Amino acid sequence: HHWGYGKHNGPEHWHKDFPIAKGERQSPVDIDTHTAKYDPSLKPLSVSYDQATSLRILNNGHAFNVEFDDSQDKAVLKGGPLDGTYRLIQFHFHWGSLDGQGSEHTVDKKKYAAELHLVHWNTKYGDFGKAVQQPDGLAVLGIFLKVGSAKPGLQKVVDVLDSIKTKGKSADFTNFDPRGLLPESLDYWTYPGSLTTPPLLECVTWIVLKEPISVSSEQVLKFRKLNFNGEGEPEELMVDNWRPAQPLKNRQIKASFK
Ligand SMILES: Cc1c(C)c2c(c(C)c1O)CC[C@](C)(COc1ccc(C[C@H]3SC(=O)NC3=O)cc1)O2
Ligand SMILES: [Zn+2]
Repeated sequence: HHWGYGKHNGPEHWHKDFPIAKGERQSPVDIDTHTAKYDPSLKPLSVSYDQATSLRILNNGHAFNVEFDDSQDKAVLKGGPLDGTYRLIQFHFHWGSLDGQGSEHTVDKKKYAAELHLVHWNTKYGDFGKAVQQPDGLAVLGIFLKVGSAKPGLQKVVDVLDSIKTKGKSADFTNFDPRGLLPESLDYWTYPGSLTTPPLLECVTWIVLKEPISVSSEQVLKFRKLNFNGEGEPEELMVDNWRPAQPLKNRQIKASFK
């Protein structure tokens, strides 16, 4: 009986195995656009993905992860609210059963169809496992997806999903360029938070882009054909793999823009 997104093991249950679920800096949150503070001291984000080396795509039973070589400074996030250099290790999505839900963060209580997370770790901690134990260990760049025109840079991801339908399946996934998933603007909100899945560690500086990307209905429909289950288990469609908004508590969301 392990955690997941069902009635019996979903987000409302996670606190029993992971009591920090009720902690002081949990993610995601609702971004109240009118109460976010413009912070003119916030620097532009520096996204350096020109040398990114994708390796593999994995269905881990919760989402699919596109994994990168993080053994060198190849794909790094710097600037914005960050001190030092954060190395890209993986990206994944959260999405809904319907276009009207799927994102983890909300904007004035608006849910997007999906949310992309680009996960980076602070190089001063040496390895991802050490970074997650630190309050400034991770930087996650979150990007909303809305349904409209196709995202050409997403199609290579969509097209490999048939090969990783079930939990524990992986496929080679080299030469994928994550710059093709970015919107035009790097305007962002930022706040201190957590992993949005168990173990829910409070180690993340969240950077959520204001501008969504558009994906086609056909692209997100292919996400919804994935399975939570393993091969030869009863089929459970991988949909609604999002944690709902958690209390903001004693935090202030800062905007990079007016
Ligand atoms: C004891 C121990 C723990 C608890 C440990 C790790 C190691 C090496 C450990 O020895 C590393 C990964 C991990 C198992 C958890 O790391 C994760 C990082 C990110 C995620 C994805 C979350 S965060 C996000 O933006 N959205 C997600 O779904 C899940 C797990 O934590
Ligand atoms: Zn995530």
